[PDB]
Amino acid sequence: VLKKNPLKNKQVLLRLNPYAKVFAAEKLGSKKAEKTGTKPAAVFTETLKHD
Amino acid sequence: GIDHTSKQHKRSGHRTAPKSDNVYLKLLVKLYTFLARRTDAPFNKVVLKALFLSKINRPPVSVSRIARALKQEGAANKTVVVVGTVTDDARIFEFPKTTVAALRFTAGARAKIVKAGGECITLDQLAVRAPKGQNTLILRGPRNSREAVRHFGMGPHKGKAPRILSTGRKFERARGRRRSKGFKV
Amino acid sequence: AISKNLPILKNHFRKHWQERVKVHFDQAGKKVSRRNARATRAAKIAPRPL
Amino acid sequence: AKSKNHTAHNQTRKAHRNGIKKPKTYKYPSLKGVDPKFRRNHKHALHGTAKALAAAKK
Amino acid sequence: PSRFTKTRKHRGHVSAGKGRIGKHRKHPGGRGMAGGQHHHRINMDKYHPGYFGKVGMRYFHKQQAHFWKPVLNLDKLWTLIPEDKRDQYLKSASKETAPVIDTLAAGYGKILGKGRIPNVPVIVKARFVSKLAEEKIRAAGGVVELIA
Amino acid sequence: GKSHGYRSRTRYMFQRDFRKHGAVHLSTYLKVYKVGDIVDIKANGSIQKGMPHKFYQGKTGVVYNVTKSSVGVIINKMVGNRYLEKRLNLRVEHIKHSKCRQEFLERVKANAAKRAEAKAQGVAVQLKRQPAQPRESRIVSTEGNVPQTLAPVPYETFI
Amino acid sequence: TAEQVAAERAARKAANKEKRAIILERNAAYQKEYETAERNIIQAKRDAKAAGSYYVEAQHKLVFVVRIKGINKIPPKPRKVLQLLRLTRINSGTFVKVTKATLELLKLIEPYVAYGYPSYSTIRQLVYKRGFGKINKQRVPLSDNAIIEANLGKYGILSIDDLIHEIITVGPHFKQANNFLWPFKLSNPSGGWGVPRKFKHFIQGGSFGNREEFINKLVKSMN
RNA sequence: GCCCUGAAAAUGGAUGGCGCUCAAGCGUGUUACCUAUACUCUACCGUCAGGGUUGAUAUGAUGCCCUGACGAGUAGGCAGG
RNA sequence: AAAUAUGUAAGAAGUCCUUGUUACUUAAUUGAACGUGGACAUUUGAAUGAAGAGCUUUUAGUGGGCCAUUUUUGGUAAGC
RNA sequence: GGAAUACUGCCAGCUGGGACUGAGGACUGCGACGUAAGUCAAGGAUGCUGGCAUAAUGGUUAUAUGCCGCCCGUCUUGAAACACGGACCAAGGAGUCUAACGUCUAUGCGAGUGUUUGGGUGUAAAACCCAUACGCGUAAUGAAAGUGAACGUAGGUUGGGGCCUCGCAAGAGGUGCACAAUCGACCGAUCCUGAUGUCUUCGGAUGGAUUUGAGUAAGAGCAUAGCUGUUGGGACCCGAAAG
Repeated sequence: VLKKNPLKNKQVLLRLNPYAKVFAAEKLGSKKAEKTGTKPAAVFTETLKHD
Repeated sequence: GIDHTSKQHKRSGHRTAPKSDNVYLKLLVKLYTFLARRTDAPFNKVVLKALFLSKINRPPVSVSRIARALKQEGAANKTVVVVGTVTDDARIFEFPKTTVAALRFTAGARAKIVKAGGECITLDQLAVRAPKGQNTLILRGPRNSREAVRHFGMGPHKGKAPRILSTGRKFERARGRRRSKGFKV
Repeated sequence: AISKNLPILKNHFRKHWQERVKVHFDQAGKKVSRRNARATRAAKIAPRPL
Repeated sequence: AKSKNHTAHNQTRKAHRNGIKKPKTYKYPSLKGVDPKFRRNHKHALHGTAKALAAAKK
Repeated sequence: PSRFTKTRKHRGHVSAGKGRIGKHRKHPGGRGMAGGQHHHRINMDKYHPGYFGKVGMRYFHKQQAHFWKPVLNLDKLWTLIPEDKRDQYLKSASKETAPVIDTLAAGYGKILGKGRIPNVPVIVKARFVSKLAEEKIRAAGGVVELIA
Repeated sequence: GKSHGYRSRTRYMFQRDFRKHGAVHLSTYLKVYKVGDIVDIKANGSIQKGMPHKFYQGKTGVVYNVTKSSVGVIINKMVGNRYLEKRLNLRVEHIKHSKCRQEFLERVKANAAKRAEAKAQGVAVQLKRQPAQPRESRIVSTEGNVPQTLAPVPYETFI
Repeated sequence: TAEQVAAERAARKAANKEKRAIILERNAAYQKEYETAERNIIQAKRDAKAAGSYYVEAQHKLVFVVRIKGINKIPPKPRKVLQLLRLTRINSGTFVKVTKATLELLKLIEPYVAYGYPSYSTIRQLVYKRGFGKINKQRVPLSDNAIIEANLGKYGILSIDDLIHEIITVGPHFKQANNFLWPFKLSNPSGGWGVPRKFKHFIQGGSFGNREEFINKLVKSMN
């Protein structure tokens, strides 16, 4: 009788799609990336800064 | 605004009830719109609609027409339905038995069927015997046999019939109707 | 004028026809007369048969 | 008193309200204009296949 | 009845149902069948091909029903026999007591041979018959006796 | 007054191509046309007989009849708000099979063989043409390819 | 009859808990499948940069398209294309699968539309907040996963996130999944079009055509 | 480029008016703000469509009820009053 | 020799295998039409859409038009 | 070399202020939080408190104030027009009836149908009743003399609703009326063929054909009625110069 919108009202957020629970609980809307070192070749930064 | 692609508030060009005021037809309808709703049987959906039909779309089914249809194989003992009125035909001689359910029977046709040991039935009576329309042969009369339709499509070389009131020579038979009088149709 | 796919009619009323209309309102009356006339005849025709 | 002589203005609009559809097609089309001697012999050809066919029904 | 009529509906709209540009005037195009050969010919050719000109012979003082000759087909025929007696002869089917049908008496004037009759001898009196009609009668053990 | 003869406006249309005048080669006459064939109409100006009308130039219809020296063609023609059917009796010099029907049957035979090979190894088919697609990722390398960089050019007059 | 009710009821009480678990598990996989693929494109570029080369992304397979023009005085050809794309009312908008056959469509329709490449965030909120299905003509709000399963179930898809999944990954039943979705009725952009005049090109400093990755900022402010 | 000359008409007068000179003028850029019968959500009127329901079951079966979409209009057609 | 416009095709009324009718046709059961029987339906032969498709009868008003971008002809030009 | 920050983007991260709405009316659905009994913001507002009586409130009306609003009717591409008519009010004031018709619809009967010229009868222009005719229909075609509708389950082919069979179903097979396309047969016209015969010119069997018909091929019509449409009528109402 009255559309309720999942993006407010967590009750209809959970009816549609559970997991939102675990999503919220385990955070992972954030979640930090894995770190790496990979530095770019010289030919890259050479042309990057070329006239 | 909506860039409409379809005529708005168009109605299906389809009858919804009969145009009749026949209290009895109105009950025959009321009957079969119950059957047509609460049974997954095609036959009822056909009969229901058929009741709405005007007289022209209810051309008479003939006795000989039923006799012939009953010569189909596997058909001999089916009960034939004619949402409309059956008329007698002196041209058949041997008429079989069976049962014919229809809206009205003519005197001659009612006799016909009965004499040959058959039986005449109404639609509501047909309903009780066959709620799901079992073992039935729905028949329909020839629509384009109407005299009105002879004049349909009247145009040059269309081979149809002129709305004329008084046929004969001297009546629309000279110029345009033969090579020797101008041209031909 | 001529138009549409209709039958060519011939309705002869181009001639003052409204002066010579005959309507039989006396269909009823003239029948009664015709009967009265019959009985009153048969009377004075003694027992002869009309 | 001169006047507008000709135009095709509005004419496609009108033509496109119920217009164009396509052509009216069928299996077994009109043998209007097909070679007379062929039709003539197609007749016999057809008549025979029927004969031969119902022959296998006795 | 007027109460059901469209003019009742038009009251208060100007000009009735007759338009503003074109008006409802007094015989545009002329009365009756004016200019069938001129400004109305596209109607007259189509809708009424054949209208103008002459065809065939004239007949002075043609007397209708010098040609009175109503047709009756084998298709029916058995209808002319009183329905009661009809069974009796169908079942008997003899050649020494086959029913007689005076067609001229039934108001007819020629028997045509459209249709089928059973195989049951009939004596058919009729002025005029089609070759086939006779043939189908003869074939069921009946005869045609010409009358007048 | 205005002029609307049968071959009006066709000065260039029914004209031969540069240095392809003269006699028609024999190929044209060795072609065989069957009913249901799809032909392109294209008039030859040197063949004055069995000649298509100018409307039908560049139009393509179906064969409905074969005759001593002509094919009958059905062309669907727009007049008013409806298409009407037209039956043309064209001589053979004015006619040619449609290459794209001849591609189509070839694709039909191929779709058959692929289908056979597909079930003869019981696997899936997939025969419908798919349109050109976006492009998957690539990794272009820079070895012997260190990007020449460009700039717009100044204006100059050369008269 | 007083016993056979609890029989029928617990039979769907069971099955619904079950359908719920399948969804959870599916949903979880998607998060992952996305989490990976995107991390992949990242390092793919970093690697390629290290190797002295260049990673170039796959061309987008998806656009979201919004009608930004009204209905008056549109030429007949684009008018047809705006309709075949179900964009027959200003600010309505749909998803298009990018192939050459549909690209030439957008080319035509271009002065009347704004479009680009939608994010997962933009698609997710569009389907959630404004997702409606077409069921017997009618425009039904996607208020319970049963509605989607009941209709797009025959192709997998028994959830709203299966719906979303099939959209953003394009894939096997995009056609019918998309067509399920009624055209999205957006409002005007809250905050405005950020340009004085819309009916130039985005490149010419105002709306319509391909704004690529910028379609999300617009559509979010219209959603 | 902007500005000046070239630049003459009849009642008294018109960047719409006032008035405006690092503009309230000309070129360009960036934000914010004002506002349509359009767009978004919602109530109600109506029109169209799809569907449920007289199984014993008081007063509307051409009825009650559910759902979706739609609404400009001369000449003109039909409908319900 | 463009651009824009413009024809047709993208299969079930289809494909193959076998061999039937005929007075047409071939030197010829050779063709040509049209068939019986057998085999092929998951993407059955590109995309998007379809707010249902198909069809029949009948009748109104109208048959002075004008305007804008572009293409254009007459005219020095025109609110021609 | 180790960072920070900007820019951009994501979070099913948290939260403050303001606004408009509260349709619906037992339960039924999908869920959420709980070990739990239970509880909930989960298929549309409730709780608490206060205010109003010669009153709160709302309706109408007059006036004022802000913004807005040219005279209708008409012909016209274009009217507020420096286009026409209209000073004002009451009453009157224009698509009718009829003869014959098209289509559509209702109804009666149906291979028929139509009592009402007339007769019978009467509680007297009514109602009730009826014999013979006649009309339209059930035969067409041809200028006419004339002739006149089954090779076949009233044919074959392709679609065909409904029904029947098998299958749990999806399906498959059978039957297939109406209607549609196409091939065929029949009747008449036209042009051929010209058997058996005959009183030697009568007769016309049989087989035909890119010809032709408002035909045949298990009838649909007749009648009363209604709206719209057609023609003749003063003919929607008012109007000449004339004869």
